[PDB]
Amino acid sequence: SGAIYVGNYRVVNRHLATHNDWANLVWEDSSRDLLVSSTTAQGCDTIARCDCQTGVYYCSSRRKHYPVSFSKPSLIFVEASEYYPARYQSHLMLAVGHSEPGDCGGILRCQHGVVGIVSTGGNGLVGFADVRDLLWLDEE
Ligand SMILES: Cn1nc(C(=O)NCc2c[nH]cn2)c2ccccc21
Ligand SMILES: [Zn+2]
Repeated sequence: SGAIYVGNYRVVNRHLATHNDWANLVWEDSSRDLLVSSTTAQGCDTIARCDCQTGVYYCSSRRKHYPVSFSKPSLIFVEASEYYPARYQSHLMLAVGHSEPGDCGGILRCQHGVVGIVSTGGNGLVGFADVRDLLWLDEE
């Protein structure tokens, strides 16, 4: 579980979005596993606006924060899961590290701020959904 709170926006994995998130939908993309809903209260996270490939992510199945190197956002084939069939996932970055299904929502961050959230995993790799291209997240 896990979310990003920026301005009047809440960023979650689309597969973990609640009834409330759907009733207050701003934007969603199934191919990216991302959903953004509106909030009453203002959030304090800052989104990074950079091309960084080094950072740290949170892993709840180990209660630990891990430093990792990751690939740039890309269109990647992903095996079937409990939430999606086997398909190409877009705007996805990969790193070598531990992850389990319940780790989804854990934040990946760099020196500039939030880079993205845990979305895929398996065979000793962890996949993160990028949010650095969504410029509108800190606008309006
Ligand atoms: C971190 N992690 N997440 C999942 C998962 O089920 N994500 C849902 C999802 C998103 N896109 C396609 N399927 C997983 C499974 C096995 C091991 C690690 C894992
Ligand atoms: Zn950065």
